[PDB]
Amino acid sequence: MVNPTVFFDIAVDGEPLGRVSFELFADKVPKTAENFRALSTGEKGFGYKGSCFHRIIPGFMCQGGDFTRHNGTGGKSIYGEKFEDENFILKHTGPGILSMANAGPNTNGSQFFICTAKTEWLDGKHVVFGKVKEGMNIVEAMERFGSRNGKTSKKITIADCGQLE
Ligand SMILES: CCOC(=O)CNC(=O)N(Cc1ccc(N)cc1)CC1CC1
Repeated sequence: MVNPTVFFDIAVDGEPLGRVSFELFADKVPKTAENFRALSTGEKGFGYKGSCFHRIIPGFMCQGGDFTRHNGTGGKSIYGEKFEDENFILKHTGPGILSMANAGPNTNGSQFFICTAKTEWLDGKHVVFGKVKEGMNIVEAMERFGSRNGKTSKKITIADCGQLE
């Protein structure tokens, strides 16, 4: 019944910054929600802990989840390397939207992005599966280490992650 909640504890070159928590819309995109949930707990023996936000563009989005190549060329899902676009019921309405990154139709893995602006042109192309619940102020703090081309001026990591009540 109830939508799961996950947290990232963010660090900036090793220094604790704060926590971001997310509602995962399991009621609408269960397969996509379950992937990100599992990768956040690490329960399949791999996932997000210790990985970085490799690409951050202020006034656009923070991208991470590439735990295999650390630079945006990698990652994998709990279902195999890639998995289908589940649906496009949810839209990119504004800051805080959590959505899957991809390389074409039906190429979801582990990489994800947190919107820091409305990104409506991604509607129907990237699967929206969650949203920031607490710690949008921490996402805005992160965003300040990004740049126009998305290279970060400091190393933004998920020092820890998991599932909350
Ligand atoms: C705002 C979200 O932007 C994207 O997902 C744009 N594309 C990527 O980030 N890619 C990187 C990527 C690679 C593998 C996966 N699973 C996801 C993204 C695709 C590159 C051109 C080939």
